[PDB]
Amino acid sequence: AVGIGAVFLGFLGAAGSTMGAASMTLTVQARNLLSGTVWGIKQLQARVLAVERYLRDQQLLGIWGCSGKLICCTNVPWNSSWSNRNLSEIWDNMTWLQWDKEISNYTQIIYGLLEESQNQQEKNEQDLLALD
Amino acid sequence: AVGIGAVFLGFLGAAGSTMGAASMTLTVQARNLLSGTVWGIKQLQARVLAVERYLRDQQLLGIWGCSGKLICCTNVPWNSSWSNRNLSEIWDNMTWLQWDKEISNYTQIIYGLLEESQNQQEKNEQDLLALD
Amino acid sequence: AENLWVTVYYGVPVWKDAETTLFCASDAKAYETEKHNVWATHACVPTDPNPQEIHLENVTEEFNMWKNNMVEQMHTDIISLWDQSLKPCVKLTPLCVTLQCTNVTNNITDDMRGELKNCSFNMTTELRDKKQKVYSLFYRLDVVQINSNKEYRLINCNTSACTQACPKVSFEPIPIHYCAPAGFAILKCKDKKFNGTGPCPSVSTVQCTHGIKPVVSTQLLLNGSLAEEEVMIRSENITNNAKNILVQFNTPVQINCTRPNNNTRKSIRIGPGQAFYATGDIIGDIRQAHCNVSKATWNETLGKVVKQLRKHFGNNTIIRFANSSGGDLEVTTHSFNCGGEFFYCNTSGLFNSTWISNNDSITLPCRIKQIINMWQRIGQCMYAPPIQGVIRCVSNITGLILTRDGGSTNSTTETFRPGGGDMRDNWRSELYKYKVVKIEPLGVAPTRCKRRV
Amino acid sequence: KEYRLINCNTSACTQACPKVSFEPIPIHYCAPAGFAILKCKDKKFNGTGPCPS
Amino acid sequence: EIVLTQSPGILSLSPGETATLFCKASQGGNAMTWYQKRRGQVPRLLIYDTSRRASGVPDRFVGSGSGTDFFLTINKLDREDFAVYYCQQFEFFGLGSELEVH
Amino acid sequence: DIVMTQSPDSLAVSLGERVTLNCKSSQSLLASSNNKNYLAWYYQKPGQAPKLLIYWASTRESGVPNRFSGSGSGSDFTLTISGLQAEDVAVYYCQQYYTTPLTFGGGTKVEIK
Amino acid sequence: QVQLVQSGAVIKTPGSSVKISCRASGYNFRDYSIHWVRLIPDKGFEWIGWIKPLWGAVSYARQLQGRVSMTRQLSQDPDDPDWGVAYMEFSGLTPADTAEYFCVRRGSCDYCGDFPWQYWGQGTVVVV
Ligand SMILES: *[C@@H]1O[C@H](CO)[C@@H](O[C@@H]2O[C@H](CO)[C@@H](O[C@@H]3O[C@H](CO[C@H]4O[C@H](CO)[C@@H](O)[C@H](O)[C@@H]4O)[C@@H](O)[C@H](O[C@H]4O[C@H](CO)[C@@H](O)[C@H](O)[C@@H]4O)[C@@H]3O)[C@H](O)[C@H]2NC(C)=O)[C@H](O)[C@H]1NC(C)=O
Ligand SMILES: *[C@@H]1O[C@H](CO)[C@@H](O[C@@H]2O[C@H](CO)[C@@H](O[C@@H]3O[C@H](CO)[C@@H](O)[C@H](O[C@H]4O[C@H](CO)[C@@H](O)[C@H](O)[C@@H]4O)[C@@H]3O)[C@H](O)[C@H]2NC(C)=O)[C@H](O)[C@H]1NC(C)=O
Ligand SMILES: *[C@@H]1O[C@H](CO)[C@@H](O[C@@H]2O[C@H](CO)[C@@H](O[C@@H]3O[C@H](CO)[C@@H](O)[C@H](O[C@H]4O[C@H](CO)[C@@H](O)[C@H](O)[C@@H]4O)[C@@H]3O)[C@H](O)[C@H]2NC(C)=O)[C@H](O)[C@H]1NC(C)=O
Ligand SMILES: *[C@@H]1O[C@H](CO)[C@@H](O[C@@H]2O[C@H](CO)[C@@H](O[C@@H]3O[C@H](CO)[C@@H](O)[C@H](O)[C@@H]3O)[C@H](O)[C@H]2NC(C)=O)[C@H](O)[C@H]1NC(C)=O
Ligand SMILES: *[C@@H]1O[C@H](CO)[C@@H](O[C@@H]2O[C@H](CO)[C@@H](O)[C@H](O)[C@H]2NC(C)=O)[C@H](O)[C@H]1NC(C)=O
Ligand SMILES: *[C@@H]1O[C@H](CO)[C@@H](O[C@@H]2O[C@H](CO)[C@@H](O)[C@H](O)[C@H]2NC(C)=O)[C@H](O)[C@H]1NC(C)=O
Ligand SMILES: *[C@@H]1O[C@H](CO)[C@@H](O[C@@H]2O[C@H](CO)[C@@H](O)[C@H](O)[C@H]2NC(C)=O)[C@H](O)[C@H]1NC(C)=O
Ligand SMILES: *[C@@H]1O[C@H](CO)[C@@H](O[C@@H]2O[C@H](CO)[C@@H](O)[C@H](O)[C@H]2NC(C)=O)[C@H](O)[C@H]1NC(C)=O
Ligand SMILES: *[C@@H]1O[C@H](CO)[C@@H](O[C@@H]2O[C@H](CO)[C@@H](O)[C@H](O)[C@H]2NC(C)=O)[C@H](O)[C@H]1NC(C)=O
Ligand SMILES: *[C@@H]1O[C@H](CO)[C@@H](O[C@@H]2O[C@H](CO)[C@@H](O)[C@H](O)[C@H]2NC(C)=O)[C@H](O)[C@H]1NC(C)=O
Ligand SMILES: *[C@@H]1O[C@H](CO)[C@@H](O[C@@H]2O[C@H](CO)[C@@H](O)[C@H](O)[C@H]2NC(C)=O)[C@H](O)[C@H]1NC(C)=O
Ligand SMILES: *[C@@H]1O[C@H](CO)[C@@H](O[C@@H]2O[C@H](CO)[C@@H](O)[C@H](O)[C@H]2NC(C)=O)[C@H](O)[C@H]1NC(C)=O
Ligand SMILES: *[C@@H]1O[C@H](CO)[C@@H](O)[C@H](O)[C@H]1NC(C)=O
Ligand SMILES: *[C@@H]1O[C@H](CO)[C@@H](O)[C@H](O)[C@H]1NC(C)=O
Ligand SMILES: *[C@@H]1O[C@H](CO)[C@@H](O)[C@H](O)[C@H]1NC(C)=O
Ligand SMILES: *[C@@H]1O[C@H](CO)[C@@H](O)[C@H](O)[C@H]1NC(C)=O
Ligand SMILES: *[C@@H]1O[C@H](CO)[C@@H](O)[C@H](O)[C@H]1NC(C)=O
Ligand SMILES: *[C@@H]1O[C@H](CO)[C@@H](O)[C@H](O)[C@H]1NC(C)=O
Repeated sequence: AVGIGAVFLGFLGAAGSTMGAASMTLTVQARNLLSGTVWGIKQLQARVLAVERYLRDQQLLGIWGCSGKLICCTNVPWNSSWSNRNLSEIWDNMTWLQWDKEISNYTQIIYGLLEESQNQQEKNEQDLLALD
Repeated sequence: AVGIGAVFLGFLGAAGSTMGAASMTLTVQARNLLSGTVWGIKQLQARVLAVERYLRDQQLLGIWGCSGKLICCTNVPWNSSWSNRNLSEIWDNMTWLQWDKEISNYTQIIYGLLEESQNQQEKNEQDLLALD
Repeated sequence: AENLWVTVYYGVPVWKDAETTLFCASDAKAYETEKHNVWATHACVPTDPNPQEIHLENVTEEFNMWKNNMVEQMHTDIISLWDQSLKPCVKLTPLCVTLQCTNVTNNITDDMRGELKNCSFNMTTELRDKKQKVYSLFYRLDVVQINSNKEYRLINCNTSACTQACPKVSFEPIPIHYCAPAGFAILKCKDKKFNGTGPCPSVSTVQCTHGIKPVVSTQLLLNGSLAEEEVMIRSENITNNAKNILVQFNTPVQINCTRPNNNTRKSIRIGPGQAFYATGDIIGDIRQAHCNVSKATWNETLGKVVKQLRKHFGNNTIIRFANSSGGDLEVTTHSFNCGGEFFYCNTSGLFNSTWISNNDSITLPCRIKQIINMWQRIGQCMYAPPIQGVIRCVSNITGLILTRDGGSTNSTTETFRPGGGDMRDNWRSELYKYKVVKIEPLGVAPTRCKRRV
Repeated sequence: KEYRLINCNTSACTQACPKVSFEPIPIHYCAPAGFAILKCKDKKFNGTGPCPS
Repeated sequence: EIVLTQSPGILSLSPGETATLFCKASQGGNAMTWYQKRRGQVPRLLIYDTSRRASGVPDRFVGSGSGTDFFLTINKLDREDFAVYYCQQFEFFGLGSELEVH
Repeated sequence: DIVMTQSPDSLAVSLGERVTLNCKSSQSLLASSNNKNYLAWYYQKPGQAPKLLIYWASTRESGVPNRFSGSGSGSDFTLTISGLQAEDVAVYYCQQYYTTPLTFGGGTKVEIK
Repeated sequence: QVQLVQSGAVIKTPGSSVKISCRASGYNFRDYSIHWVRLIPDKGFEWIGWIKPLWGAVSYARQLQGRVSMTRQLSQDPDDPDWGVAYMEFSGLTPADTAEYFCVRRGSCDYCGDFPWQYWGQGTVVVV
């Protein structure tokens, strides 16, 4: 879902667009997330906070299936007790600012399942290599 | 194209060798790129500049196909308007110091095509998983 | 197959020219000393002497010592590091006072002048009630008469309170290694006949620089780096007369320098934990500080530098050497520091030559100052304490800093004056080899393979 | 008729240096990486509540 | 010494025309500097480094040439642009190229 | 928003010689990511639909001959003509396409004197 | 701004020793060299000499040595360091030295050399 258009398509440009349309511009927010006598200390701790946050997010990705995919799929199924709404009414109706609030309570339940499924898939892969 | 030899084979050792021969020693420059009352501020900002540059380069790799390959291939073809020269007269004739100048003007045209092809391949992969 | 496919490679050896902040380093024996008896002993990382270098084959980079960076960095860092070893020291606020000065006890000759004044003054004691009367010995160059009675004052009583150089810390040179951070490299030119401008055919990468002893000398740069086989003259542009010519020659010229006066350091209590180290007695003869070079080897090295100067000026050129045209004290007479003592030695015996296109020793007299105005700041002078005993030191004249006069109206000759000027000409004679580059990975190149989906 | 300064019993009074000036020059407050700054372009916005633009 | 020689000398041109002023160096390999002195006024840097224009000079002063041949080309001669022109190499000067009005 | 201000209001010259025009922006249009800049120089005739002249703030359109040059980066931009024709003497426009809302210049009406 | 302001004109006797000052204001006077250049009617520009005012390092024209002498006077205060006074004592005055004298300074660009003189004093007319 990308077409020909000459406008800049910049950082947080599609924050209000629906989340089926902001997904076609995710490398922009990924790009503009890292590079940007006493005050050098303040600037320096701001820069190390930036690189620490980037490393924490890349570590959360890396212990899951995707390390540099930027769109990755996994093997845990969507529990319908979490959001109980249709597939057609998320990708064409709501935004990420509005979808963030609706699963913020069910966040950190999902991440443990992601790590659990990735650890189980790693040990299944190790056993499948080991039986050969 | 690697053989038996006892010399150190160190950092920037093959900078003047042809680029078909400096490609067999690329983990050396990849290795020696990160680790190395007022002056602690200068040393500290030099170190965070080093890790920021390393993170920027790893982020440019990661939004493309290769995240840790260190040699990766992709799906955009070489436009012959860029360098208009034979394949035999790059890997056996010139160096990276000399090939850097010859496509420095056509740089940043190539990187957008790399991100475009990687985003298109990610959405094609997502649709191919989705139809199954 | 004629369609090529692009591939990005990481770890590609290729650099651009860049400007970064190198960091200081010292040797392990220089790291062994402690408690700031020299400058910044624990601030810098320890490293090896002659740090590790590897040679790069079939490479050619153009260098320029004149538009080079990191001589600016070394100049700024040595000025700031000179300043930072003075904040714990003692300010001479209570010593700006009326000095009742008489002549030193000596057979006075009315034609010549005594270079020492015996000055008595009121000094505040450690108690804020009582003051004492104490005398000292100063030089003519450090006191001026204010307007029968003969009362003097210091020359810097109307510009600054003068920070005493602490006698704990020494001013000897210890070699700095300028090390590059990660991502940057340093290239050294191993070429013999390389004038610091243009393409160097033989470079080598190195992590840190070789040892640079910080010497402070206006004319006749001392303990420097010797040239390989012949004298090399180096300038940004020869025909410009406002550019200095840096002359580096092969075998060094041994110079001896001495103050033969045996002095007595005497402590004076200014206040609580405040001590002023003054001159007490002159034990023995009142003699003049001087230096010696060898007559024969100086004539030899002048013949060598005329032989090398005739390559840029034609063969039938008469090369003559005359002394400095004028200026302040430390731009006309060659300054140095012989162990915590600042000498100003007359070079008129050295540059007194003419050269046609066909066991002795030069004595040269010196003056000594106790208060100095290094780098010509607006409000920062420096008292330097006297030191005990006869002071002698041996050094190597490594090069010269020459300046051609404004030759016009059919100049059959071309004359050369010595001149110190900026300190960076002293610093460009050591970082003329090196440059700093930014190593940039992620090259990109075509090859005949498409990624298998 | 002898006077004194009013601040003789509280502080030694630091002279403003005549080299440095006190004219205003515009500061731009820039955000680091990972943070953004949002500006409200709404006309009738009293600084409280929802900004639509 | 660098002997500089200016070839046109006295040149009379109508306003609105173009002027070409030649300077000839006895020793080549260096840059050339172009100054303008009006009558009873202080001289002004026009061109340094043989092509670069100074601060506060209009674009029609075009320096060119190299070696021993150095050209100052003025296009669309203003009334104020009729003065004496000098070429400097390092400390030497030309004898003046007067630009008079026909 | 972003104010696009053209510095002259009109330019009545003779035909054959070159001219130059400028458009200043209230905001630096130089995209730091692409390292390329965002001006559309347009040309509207009397009573006609406009056409592009300069895209990416420097590059001429196909069908436009070599006598135009979009120039300059950052915030201030210059359309330099090399030779004036009778087909050219109508209104020029500068446009930022960096953000919404898309704002144009004032329109410098060049005619023949 | 950067201003080089000289003293007024003067009439001297044959054999005198004229002294012309040049107050520089608007920049760090310790940085830039000050050149002295003259203008003689029907002889053109002649260069007299430069001074580096950080230590007063002078250099003279070859045919004017023994006659010219340049000094300087810096600004010694932490409040107004942006001024200075150059001097030139030109001695051995002959009627062939009737000329207009100039203290000049190079431009502050990164390709301005020593001799590309941007700034110019108003000049002192000396009749001997
Ligand atoms: C060019 O290079 C030469 C070669 O290094 C330099 O010459 C050295 O200069 C330093 C400092 O000027 C000299 O160091 C001083 O030497 C004095 C003489 O004593 C020497 O001999 C005794 C007995 O053999 C040794 O124990 C001693 O270490 C010396 O080798 C000493 O009196 C000084 O020591 C005093 O001061 C220090 C300061 O911290 C204290 O630690 C001591 O305890 C003591 O109080 C000092 O050591 C050195 O001797 C010179 N070497 C030679 C071979 O002459 C030139 O100075 C240099 N030129 C310039 C301009 O820097
Ligand atoms: C650096 O050193 C040089 C020499 O090492 C030094 O040059 C000498 O300076 C003095 C004065 O500064 C010159 O002047 C002399 O001063 C005495 C003082 O009474 C005069 O009497 C001398 O005259 C004698 O010589 C004349 C010529 O021979 C006779 O005609 C006369 O009757 C006297 O006998 C003399 O003028 C001295 O000449 C120079 N030396 C030389 C060789 O020129 C220089 O000053 C030092 N630098 C600094 C900054 O001090
Ligand atoms: C004294 O000697 C030094 C050492 O050579 C000399 O410095 C050089 O000056 C030139 C300019 O005069 C510098 O610029 C270069 O010039 C060459 C030849 O023109 C070109 O490679 C480049 O200039 C091009 O670009 C300019 C602007 O874009 C154009 O105006 C020009 O026509 C060219 O097209 C390049 O910029 C050069 O870098 C220095 N080199 C060094 C090593 O310092 C100095 O100029 C001499 N003094 C005098 C008064 O000539
Ligand atoms: C370079 O060498 C020359 C030649 O020796 C030096 O010139 C000499 O300079 C001294 C001053 O240092 C002159 O001494 C004079 O002494 C009388 C004594 O009363 C004094 O009144 C004068 O004002 C002057 O100081 C001496 O005449 C002079 N000689 C000549 C031939 O010019 C010059 O100083 C040396 N330069 C340096 C930097 O050492
Ligand atoms: C410097 O002057 C002081 C006087 O202020 C001299 O000290 C006196 O010297 C005489 C002669 O021996 C003694 O009798 C006095 O007792 C000394 N007085 C003090 C307070 O010490 C001193 O000798 C002079 N020194 C020099 C080198 O000239
Ligand atoms: C003490 O120093 C003073 C200077 O402050 C001497 O006075 C002059 O010294 C110079 C050179 O030393 C002589 O040429 C003058 O003739 C001296 N002036 C007089 C009036 O004689 C003084 O000679 C020194 N000695 C004594 C014993 O006072
Ligand atoms: C040190 O202090 C004493 C006392 O304050 C000074 O001596 C005075 O000098 C003046 C001027 O000659 C006389 O009128 C006073 O009678 C002196 N007082 C005493 C108690 O002697 C002296 O000048 C100061 N300086 C030195 C070098 O001793
Ligand atoms: C330093 O050596 C370089 C050569 O490596 C000289 O540079 C060349 O000089 C010739 C004239 O002799 C010019 O034609 C070249 O264009 C110069 N090349 C470059 C790259 O500048 C230079 O003249 C020498 N400098 C000195 C002071 O001797
Ligand atoms: C400088 O003077 C001191 C005197 O203060 C000399 O030191 C004395 O030297 C002799 C023998 O050389 C010893 O017997 C004394 O005990 C020493 N006295 C002190 C206080 O140290 C010193 O030798 C002299 N220096 C020179 C080079 O002559
Ligand atoms: C400078 O001083 C050195 C001493 O450091 C002198 O070298 C000595 O010379 C004598 C002969 O004059 C020899 O007997 C010694 O063996 C030498 N000693 C050393 C350590 O080399 C040198 O001659 C002096 N030079 C001058 C010009 O005075
Ligand atoms: C001056 O240079 C000479 C070399 O010309 C230095 O002498 C050498 O010093 C090293 C160690 O410092 C010795 O290993 C060599 O054997 C010496 N060679 C000769 C020929 O003497 C000398 O050290 C330098 N410094 C001084 C102060 O003279
Ligand atoms: C500023 O405007 C806001 C509306 O954007 C006002 O807030 C509302 O005020 C009404 C009463 O007039 C309340 O019923 C709402 O609950 C308020 N909404 C919010 C989000 O606070 C606010 O009163 C205005 N303030 C001023 C000082 O005029
Ligand atoms: C999360 O908890 C809050 C507070 O109990 C509740 O209001 C909210 O509905 C919960 N989230 C979801 C998605 O139900
Ligand atoms: C890039 O642009 C420069 C300047 O216009 C040009 O000289 C160069 O040839 C261009 N690069 C290539 C590979 O053509
Ligand atoms: C300080 O006094 C000396 C001697 O009178 C004088 O030369 C100098 O100019 C004075 N400095 C100031 C800043 O007044
Ligand atoms: C000077 O003579 C030498 C002979 O040793 C020669 O090599 C050099 O080329 C000559 N130079 C000139 C300018 O004649
Ligand atoms: C110059 O040399 C001569 C002879 O060598 C000597 O007599 C004279 O003193 C020297 N000049 C100076 C100023 O020392
Ligand atoms: C200082 O003196 C003034 C005047 O008497 C008085 O008003 C003030 O309270 C005093 N402040 C203190 C701290 O004593």
